[PDB]
Amino acid sequence: AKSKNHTAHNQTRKAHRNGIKKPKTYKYPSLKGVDPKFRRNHKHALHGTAKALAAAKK
Amino acid sequence: GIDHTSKQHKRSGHRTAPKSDNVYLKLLVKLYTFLARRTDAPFNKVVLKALFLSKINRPPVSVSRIARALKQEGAANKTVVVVGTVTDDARIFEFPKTTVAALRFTAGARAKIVKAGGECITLDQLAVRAPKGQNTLILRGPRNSREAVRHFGMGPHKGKAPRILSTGRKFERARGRRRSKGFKV
Amino acid sequence: GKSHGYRSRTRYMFQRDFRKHGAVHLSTYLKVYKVGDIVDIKANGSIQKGMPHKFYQGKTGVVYNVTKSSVGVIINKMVGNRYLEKRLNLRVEHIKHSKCRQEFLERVKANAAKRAEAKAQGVAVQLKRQPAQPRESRIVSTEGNVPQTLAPVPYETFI
Amino acid sequence: QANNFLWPFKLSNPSGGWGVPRKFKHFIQGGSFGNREEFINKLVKSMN
Amino acid sequence: MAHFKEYQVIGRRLPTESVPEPKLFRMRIFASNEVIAKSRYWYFLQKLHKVKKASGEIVSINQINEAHPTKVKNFGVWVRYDSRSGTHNMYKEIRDVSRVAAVETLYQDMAARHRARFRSIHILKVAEIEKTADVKRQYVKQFLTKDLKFPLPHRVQKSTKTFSYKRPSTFY
RNA sequence: GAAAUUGUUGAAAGGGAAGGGCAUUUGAUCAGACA
RNA sequence: GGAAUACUGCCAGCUGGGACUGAGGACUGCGACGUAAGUCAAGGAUGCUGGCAUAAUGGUUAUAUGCCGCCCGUCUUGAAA
RNA sequence: AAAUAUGUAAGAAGUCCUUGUUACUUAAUUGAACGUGGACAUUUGAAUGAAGAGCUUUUAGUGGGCCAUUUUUGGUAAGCAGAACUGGCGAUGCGGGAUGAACCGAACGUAGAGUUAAGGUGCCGGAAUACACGCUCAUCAGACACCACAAAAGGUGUUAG
RNA sequence: GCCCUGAAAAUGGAUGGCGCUCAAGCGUGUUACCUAUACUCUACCGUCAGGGUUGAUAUGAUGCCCUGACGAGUAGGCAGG
RNA sequence: GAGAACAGAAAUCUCCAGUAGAACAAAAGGGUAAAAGCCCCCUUGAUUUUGAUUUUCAGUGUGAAUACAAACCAUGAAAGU
RNA sequence: GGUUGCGGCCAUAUCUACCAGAAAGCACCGUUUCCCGUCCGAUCAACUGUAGUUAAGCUGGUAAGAGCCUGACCGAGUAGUGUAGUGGGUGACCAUACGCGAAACUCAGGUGCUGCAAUCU
Ligand SMILES: [Mg+2]
Ligand SMILES: [Mg+2]
Ligand SMILES: [Mg+2]
Ligand SMILES: [Mg+2]
Ligand SMILES: [Mg+2]
Ligand SMILES: [Mg+2]
Ligand SMILES: [Mg+2]
Ligand SMILES: [Mg+2]
Ligand SMILES: [Mg+2]
Ligand SMILES: [Mg+2]
Ligand SMILES: [Mg+2]
Ligand SMILES: [Mg+2]
Ligand SMILES: [Mg+2]
Ligand SMILES: [Mg+2]
Ligand SMILES: [Mg+2]
Ligand SMILES: [Mg+2]
Ligand SMILES: [Mg+2]
Ligand SMILES: [Mg+2]
Ligand SMILES: [Mg+2]
Ligand SMILES: [Mg+2]
Ligand SMILES: [Mg+2]
Ligand SMILES: [Mg+2]
Ligand SMILES: [Mg+2]
Ligand SMILES: [Mg+2]
Ligand SMILES: [Mg+2]
Ligand SMILES: [Mg+2]
Ligand SMILES: [Mg+2]
Ligand SMILES: [Mg+2]
Ligand SMILES: [Mg+2]
Ligand SMILES: [Mg+2]
Ligand SMILES: [Mg+2]
Ligand SMILES: [Mg+2]
Ligand SMILES: [Mg+2]
Ligand SMILES: [Mg+2]
Ligand SMILES: [Mg+2]
Ligand SMILES: [Mg+2]
Ligand SMILES: [Mg+2]
Ligand SMILES: [Mg+2]
Ligand SMILES: [Mg+2]
Ligand SMILES: [Mg+2]
Ligand SMILES: [Mg+2]
Ligand SMILES: [Mg+2]
Ligand SMILES: [Mg+2]
Ligand SMILES: [Mg+2]
Ligand SMILES: [Mg+2]
Ligand SMILES: [Mg+2]
Ligand SMILES: [Mg+2]
Ligand SMILES: [Mg+2]
Ligand SMILES: [Mg+2]
Ligand SMILES: [Mg+2]
Ligand SMILES: [Mg+2]
Ligand SMILES: [Mg+2]
Ligand SMILES: [Mg+2]
Ligand SMILES: [Mg+2]
Ligand SMILES: [Mg+2]
Ligand SMILES: [Mg+2]
Ligand SMILES: [Mg+2]
Ligand SMILES: [Mg+2]
Ligand SMILES: [Mg+2]
Ligand SMILES: [Mg+2]
Ligand SMILES: [Mg+2]
Ligand SMILES: [Mg+2]
Ligand SMILES: [Mg+2]
Ligand SMILES: [Mg+2]
Ligand SMILES: [Mg+2]
Ligand SMILES: [Mg+2]
Repeated sequence: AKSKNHTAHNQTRKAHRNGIKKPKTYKYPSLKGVDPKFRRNHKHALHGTAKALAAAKK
Repeated sequence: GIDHTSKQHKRSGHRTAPKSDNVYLKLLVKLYTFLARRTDAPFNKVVLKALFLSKINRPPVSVSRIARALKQEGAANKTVVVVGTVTDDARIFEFPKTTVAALRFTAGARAKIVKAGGECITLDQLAVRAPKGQNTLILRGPRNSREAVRHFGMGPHKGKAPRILSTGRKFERARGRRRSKGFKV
Repeated sequence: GKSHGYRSRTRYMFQRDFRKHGAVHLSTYLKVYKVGDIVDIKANGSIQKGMPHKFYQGKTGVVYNVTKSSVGVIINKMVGNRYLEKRLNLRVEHIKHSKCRQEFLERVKANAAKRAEAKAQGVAVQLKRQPAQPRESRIVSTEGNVPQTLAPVPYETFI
Repeated sequence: QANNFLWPFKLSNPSGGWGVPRKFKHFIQGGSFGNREEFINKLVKSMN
Repeated sequence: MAHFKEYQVIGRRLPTESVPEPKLFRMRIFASNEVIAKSRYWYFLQKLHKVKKASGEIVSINQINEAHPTKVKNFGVWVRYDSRSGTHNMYKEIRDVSRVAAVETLYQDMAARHRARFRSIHILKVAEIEKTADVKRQYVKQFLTKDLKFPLPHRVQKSTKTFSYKRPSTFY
């Protein structure tokens, strides 16, 4: 016996009960897949300034 | 009819007494819902809720986690409140004085505290001394240090530990756990 | 049976704009991007390497990375009943800085002005935007302009 | 603030009736819906 | 569409910097209320000029009252109408006591004879046929002959109770 | 010593099923409350 | 020239008939009228009068009458089928 | 080259000044990133709403669908077969369409009073054998959406053009 | 435009039936009137929510009191009985 | 298109016009002119390491692809690729 | 203002026909020892700046020119379209209500703007 093949019927009804959640945003997102040359330096950079803001409270 | 825009007859979803069945727990609650209704002090309001908390949402605060909190700047004289049990911790070698107010103290903790000449207070003695919770430092334990939550969110590329009984090589470490056996995770 | 390859359905999407084929003009390359820049995306069919997938055509995203010949763009794509984060490695020929903010930025710079200009005078500001208000009363004159009276016209056929 | 403070008014159905034998055409077409301008007071009064 | 009033409506293309004081057009409009009247105005106006309500302004609306509401008058009426199969100009003559009565029965007649509903009709012109013998349709001329008199034969009085004890009579 | 199902007695109703719902008339039957 | 009137709208103008309801149970509020003492229709009915004191009202029941009512269970897109 | 649909943006995670960190980067303490110090509050930066918002765990049933308007493919067509968006039926009674899954109106705690919807008001049957202007006479008249069919072609019947 | 011809099927039969002809028909207009589990106001039930109340010397602190909104339901979940 | 012995519709030579009307293995659609097409020159980056990303998606796998990092090379005066 | 070298936007810069261009600059132009490339010093390489020319390039101007760019209640509130009705019609289809709104057409206006450095009667 054949039967229905496909439909989107009722699918956005379902998506909207719990509702298409807005994308959610963060201050300080991740560096995931950011350039490694950049990221390597960035590291030693932050090390330094930290150290220079430990000097601040000697 | 009404085009409703919100699910009707919804329960707020907050415990509103404890599920616990303990007289004494109920009395402490009797105490604090009175204080919470008549003292506009936020502390009483927080404590009232913490008493409803199930065992899991009450992880044990340790005596060493206690000792640390007191090394907070300007905090060493505060009386730490813990709505739950307080456990001992051999790993700290030196313990402060202070005054811990809590639900339960393990044998070892109450000793360690008292050995350095502190005080172990029950929450109701805490009330009589600090009805507005003056000078209190509330601590909570690690909720997500539970073994169970390890397995929450299990799926591909989530890194979360199988629900597994026996463990060792040849318990779920092959196809889909390494590049050389089909694929990986 | 069906076919659903990578650039399927894109006949006119990636197609090139009438009388505008050829080299891409050099300013497309002198332009400069930093992290956080908002960019709009549109594929240049003439540049086959580093090309956005059609779904991201017409889409706007934020820069998250800068490489030699490229920028990484994050887009939120909503799949299911939820958005997920997508990172796009695009070559500079498929990206342009967005104007979607120029009215904001222009407005802040100016809102800062009208404020200082007000504050150090004697307050009274009002610097939120407001929708089209309905218009006010008005007296239209007849002098030079008496009303002309039209009526409707009969049926005709010209053909 | 003033208007949000006001809880949505709850009118009864019009006393005189609606005018019209069918509500769901525009006022202008002999119906009831749409902007009917100053004729809104006749109605609302009959429902208030 | 109901019981008509006649309105002068006046509108005009929203002003602009380079064209303050645009030109002002009037229509006389038979409608049952001013709301329908302003609609009709915009309806024909977008049929004549480049405007629509969005970009234009009604300037003045005024009901015009019949000049001599108890003067019998011979009205020549001009109409454009749509039938099922085509559209059609047409001239009728109506005798009544005001342009407003006259347009009531035209719409009545158009509906009754040609099955034309209000949407499908366009008044071209209504004007008072001054000199008799420029009256053209007979069914009117008939009522201008001198010393006119007619009986109203076969009289039917409406009974007010269900039963009657007589057997009626249509003398008159 | 239940029920299906039966005999008798008593009461009722019945123009091609019966049973049911809202309501009241009519018959039968009955609790409470008055002080 | 000077009125009227219709039409539409307003009045925190007055006023008649009719229906349903009377939740609440000391006081506490916002008021109104009064020179005042008081008074009131102002955070929900009281006053006065009669009849019965029982199958009268009411319940139950059978019947009659008006309108209405297909056989439940099930599988099914869909069952009184 | 539309309409309808569609991405982003409308601030405190914001804008401006001062000038630290590095192994990246520059001819260059140049830049890039991350910072320390300082300037400005709710007309702090459109509307409307917000019985608040966010987050976590676990588990049932389900995984034959069907219909209506619109868009729409195959077919002469189908109460046929297959998609698009929404609204429905399925899972749902109530009023209307005599009747009827899906149309119209309207979604249901037990009730009183009122008012209405869609649909009606000769009698069946609650409600004008109301008012008003025309039209129609059928020896198979006609009579209300979905809906329970009719066409080309003709009439010196009659109406108005 | 209305009407007439074009217009043929099987049990007797359907504008819902009767019947209707200046209609009880067709087109259009104006009033009034009828009546849904819908709308408005009110009582009672239940659900959800927000308040208030441990002060003894009497009776439920899971209580008592105030206020507001809401109530369709297969499969299915949970709850109080 | 116009020109040159044999030479013809079609052999080889030249000039003019030439937006691609061609070619780019292959289906079709994109793309391309001092090239992505045609001729020549030098080559092995069709290599080594292990991650991120886009499509299909459960945001699994697989295929295919993208932009980087760390190598070693090719080519080019070079920027580069 | 011209011109050059490097440009940006890439036809208001393109196309066809014709005329005009001072000064400088570009240019055409001479040569073949040298590096270099060709069947061919035409291209490409080098050397002279000397021996010659505005003819071409280049620049500009003309044209009821082709094209291209702009504008407009020109056409048109037209086609098409979101939304409504127990609207019309046997149907095909079509009106109406609240909105959004083209393209062709037609007429007019235009025909490169401009950055950095050097140079020039
Ligand atoms: Mg099968
Ligand atoms: Mg099937
Ligand atoms: Mg299936
Ligand atoms: Mg552990
Ligand atoms: Mg793998
Ligand atoms: Mg295909
Ligand atoms: Mg080109
Ligand atoms: Mg490639
Ligand atoms: Mg009234
Ligand atoms: Mg009434
Ligand atoms: Mg009345
Ligand atoms: Mg009706
Ligand atoms: Mg009222
Ligand atoms: Mg007049
Ligand atoms: Mg026995
Ligand atoms: Mg009996
Ligand atoms: Mg009964
Ligand atoms: Mg009472
Ligand atoms: Mg009472
Ligand atoms: Mg007695
Ligand atoms: Mg008794
Ligand atoms: Mg008695
Ligand atoms: Mg009975
Ligand atoms: Mg029945
Ligand atoms: Mg079965
Ligand atoms: Mg079946
Ligand atoms: Mg949008
Ligand atoms: Mg609000
Ligand atoms: Mg709230
Ligand atoms: Mg589940
Ligand atoms: Mg499941
Ligand atoms: Mg399953
Ligand atoms: Mg199944
Ligand atoms: Mg529907
Ligand atoms: Mg089912
Ligand atoms: Mg239903
Ligand atoms: Mg019914
Ligand atoms: Mg029917
Ligand atoms: Mg009958
Ligand atoms: Mg009746
Ligand atoms: Mg009447
Ligand atoms: Mg129809
Ligand atoms: Mg015919
Ligand atoms: Mg005829
Ligand atoms: Mg029939
Ligand atoms: Mg009938
Ligand atoms: Mg009629
Ligand atoms: Mg009710
Ligand atoms: Mg109510
Ligand atoms: Mg329920
Ligand atoms: Mg529900
Ligand atoms: Mg190809
Ligand atoms: Mg080149
Ligand atoms: Mg290979
Ligand atoms: Mg697998
Ligand atoms: Mg010279
Ligand atoms: Mg040589
Ligand atoms: Mg030479
Ligand atoms: Mg050379
Ligand atoms: Mg010359
Ligand atoms: Mg040159
Ligand atoms: Mg030209
Ligand atoms: Mg449309
Ligand atoms: Mg509808
Ligand atoms: Mg329709
Ligand atoms: Mg049309």
